[PDB]
Amino acid sequence: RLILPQLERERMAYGIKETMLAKLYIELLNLPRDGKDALKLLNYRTPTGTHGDAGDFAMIAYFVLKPRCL
Amino acid sequence: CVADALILRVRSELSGLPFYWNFHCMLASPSLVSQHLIRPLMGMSLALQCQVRELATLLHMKDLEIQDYQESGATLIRDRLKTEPFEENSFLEQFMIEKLPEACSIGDGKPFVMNLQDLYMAVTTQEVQVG
Amino acid sequence: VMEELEQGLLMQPWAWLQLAENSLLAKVFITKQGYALLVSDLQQVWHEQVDTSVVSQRAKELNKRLTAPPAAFLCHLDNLLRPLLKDAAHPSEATFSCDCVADALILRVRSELSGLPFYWNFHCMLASPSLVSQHLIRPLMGMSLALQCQVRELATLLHMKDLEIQDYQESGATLIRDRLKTEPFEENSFLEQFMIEKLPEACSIGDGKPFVMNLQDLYMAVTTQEVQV
Amino acid sequence: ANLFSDVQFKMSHKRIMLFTNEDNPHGNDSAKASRARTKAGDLRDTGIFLD
Repeated sequence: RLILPQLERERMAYGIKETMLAKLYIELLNLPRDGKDALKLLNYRTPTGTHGDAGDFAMIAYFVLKPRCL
Repeated sequence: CVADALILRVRSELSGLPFYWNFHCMLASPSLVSQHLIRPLMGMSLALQCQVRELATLLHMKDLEIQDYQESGATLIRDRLKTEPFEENSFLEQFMIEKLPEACSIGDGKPFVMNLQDLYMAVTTQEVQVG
Repeated sequence: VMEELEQGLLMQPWAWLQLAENSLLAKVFITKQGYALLVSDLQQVWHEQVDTSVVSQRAKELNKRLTAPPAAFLCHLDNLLRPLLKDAAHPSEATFSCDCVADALILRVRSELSGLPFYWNFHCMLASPSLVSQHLIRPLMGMSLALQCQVRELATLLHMKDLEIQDYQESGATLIRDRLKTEPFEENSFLEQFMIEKLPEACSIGDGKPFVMNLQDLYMAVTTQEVQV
Repeated sequence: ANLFSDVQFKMSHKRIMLFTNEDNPHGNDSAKASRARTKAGDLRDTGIFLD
């Protein structure tokens, strides 16, 4: 059910996608609302960062969490 | 070279006509030799050691900067530019093992004239100014 | 014998001697067959090579009540001198003094062994031009050239690190702490700043202490290299 | 920071005072030091004074 999440039917809809997940990450990690990391997570498609990937939200979150995680 | 003296003979053409001179040098006293060769050379050695120390400190600071950038999650586009951390002991040991012979070759005095002449003049001028 | 003493004296490092409100720089090589000594005060150089018979005669003269073979006397002299030359502040009783004549220098050493007196005198005559050259002038030139080569190597290392830092900055990253930023290294600017600011305090040989404290491993390396060829 | 977030009133100032006598809490581990630096920077950005 984790290798093929698209075929899951027992679990209901999470109700969270890229935007809500970004907001929740900003809230829980206590990141600044107007800081660079929050703006990168919210507007994760704008390539203004010029680093990592400009379309992948998972990679951006990974880069953000790298210095803050065990 | 006859006895303890030295006759330095210079021949030349002044307007196409002969021009001769003969320097009659006698062995220099220990004071002149000291003040002209020994003390300035010690000063040069100490000054160059201080230069080496300053450069080592600068390298340590650049190591700190590189460590900060690496910790910040930065990834270098070219992986070939990575430079190993500087350890003074290792650098000195490798130098004294490999490159000391060629560097230390005094030869006939040419390297001294070519390389170390600004430091020599600076040290001698400081000695004169002091007294 | 004599060749052994000369080579040994060549291979030894310089040591600093404090004596009667004055300073000297000394190199001593003592073996069972004799001894060799080189003294300096940054104005003149003095040398003394002595074989066994002279040692025995002088020992009989000065130490009237001592009766020892030359080998034992030289061994005791080595045990008395080496601790002071190798490192100062040793808890050993050894007083030094210097006199002067038209040319010679008399270096007097008074000490105690088993608490009983022990005197020695070095009658050092002005060193020959060849000895002064081979022991000070050429090794110091070699040391200077080696240090210049070291400076160039460290400059190259700094240039490599500068290029790598430039690459990291071009990647677009930033420091977590901004105080570590270091300006680019230019050799000419560094040399100019050094000559203007730090040279006066770096070129002050003083009374010889800095030379003994800092530049001795390089001196020994250069001299040993010279001995080989 | 989580304690600060729970408060439901309006806070004009936010302050933390650190009572300690260890100048190098993490000398063995460099990663912990970097994590602490990042968290301190985030807290400063949020508007929390550290003394």
